[PDB]
Parts: sequence; structure tokens; C-alpha cells
Amino acid sequence: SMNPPPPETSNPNKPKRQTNQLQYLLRVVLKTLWKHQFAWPFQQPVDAVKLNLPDYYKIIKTPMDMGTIKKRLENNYYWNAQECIQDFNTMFTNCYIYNKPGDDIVLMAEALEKLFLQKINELPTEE
Ligand SMILES: Cc1noc(C)c1-c1ccc2c(Nc3ccccc3C(C)(C)C)c(C(=O)O)cnc2c1
Repeated sequence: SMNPPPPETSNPNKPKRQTNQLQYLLRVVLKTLWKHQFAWPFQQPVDAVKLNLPDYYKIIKTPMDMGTIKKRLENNYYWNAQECIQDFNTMFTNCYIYNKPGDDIVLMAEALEKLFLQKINELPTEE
């Protein structure tokens, strides 16, 4: 079968912005997660074809991954921090929805989410 197009990382019709919170999300949160031992399966869109997961995009209709988030941050795609936090949450929830609770990928996601929550706990006040 085929993969869907990936989520957009830029859009001329979407207002763009940089805030200190978004700067923190790229510099501190994304960077910390990106270098984690278990980050790699989350660093790009799920390739359902090459991973032989024909039902993935039948079940997951709002895909998200850290590669997309990284690019969105780099492109000033977001208007605010909440949009970016929502993308992280979508990434984690998708993983928990599609996979079985005791699967390795779920434990990998759980480790990353714990670290994510630790880092966004110190999200600075907006300036
Ligand atoms: C993230 C994510 N969310 O749902 C799924 C499904 C994934 C996912 C899972 C595995 C990936 C993967 N490797 C792979 C393939 C089959 C079984 C087990 C794995 C492990 C646990 C080793 C990662 C790769 C890869 O092998 O490159 C890429 N993306 C994946 C996404």
C-alpha cells in the first residue's frame, strides 16, 4: 500500500511566530528528546509500508512525529507553545492507541513522555 503525505511543516496561509517558549521547546525540550536512546523510531513519520503495518493509517488519522515537530519549530510554523505541546501529545497518544500496552515501542514512548513532561514543567513565562 501507500503512505499518506506527511504532516505539513510550513504553510504560507498560517501565521508564523517565534516566542521565548517556542525557542525553549526547540533548544531544551526537542533537543533533549532527540538525543535520547529511544528517540529514533519517533524521529520521522511512521513508514507503514516498509514496517509492514497496513492498518496503521486506517487507525491513526492524526499522525505526528518528532521530525515533523523539529521542522515546524525550525520553520516558525507555530504561533504558540500550546500548538507544539499538542503535537508532542498527539505523537505519544498515537503510539499508545495503535500498539499493545506491553510492546517495546510503548515503553520507549513512555520513557520519552516522562522526560518530555519533566522538561515542559519548566517552560518559561512568555516574554
Ligand atoms: C513510533 C511508532 N508509533 O507506532 C509505531 C508502530 C511506531 C514504530 C514502531 C517501530 C518502528 C521501527 N522499528 C521496529 C519495527 C518493528 C518492530 C519493532 C521495531 C522497534 C521496536 C525496534 C522500533 C522503525 C525502524 O526499524 O526503523 C521505525 N519506525 C518505527 C515506528
